[PDB]
Amino acid sequence: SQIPASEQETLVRPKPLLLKLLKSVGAQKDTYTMKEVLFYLGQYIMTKRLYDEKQQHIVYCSNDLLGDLFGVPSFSVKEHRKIYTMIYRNLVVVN
Ligand SMILES: CCOc1cccc(CN2[C@@H](C)[C@@H](N)[C@H](c3cccc(Cl)c3F)[C@]23C(=O)Nc2cc(Cl)ccc23)c1
Repeated sequence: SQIPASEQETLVRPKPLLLKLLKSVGAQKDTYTMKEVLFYLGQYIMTKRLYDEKQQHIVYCSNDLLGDLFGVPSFSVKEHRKIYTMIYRNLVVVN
């Protein structure tokens, strides 16, 4: 476990661009837990096929909404701390 369970439950308000990404996969509301935000971003990556099927551990997000939010062309899905950092820049923490 890389991310503490307490941190996973953190209530957050996504900024407009991340909120557009979430709404595109049916996420209706304005506040979530990070766990829920991570779930929906998971659905987004799977729905848009943002990976090589032979090498599924790397997400490629260049020229996509996700890369505009994250500020990277790609990233490893193993590095959870860096993924949390990139998500934190696109939201306001509530609690
Ligand atoms: C058939 C294709 O399958 C996939 C291909 C690539 C990615 C995924 C979705 N992944 C899985 C690999 C989870 N282990 C990974 C994950 C889960 C919890 C926390 C973090 Cl920090 C985390 F990274 C997660 C997820 O569930 N949400 C999410 C959001 C982002 Cl932005 C990046 C990665 C992920 C599925």
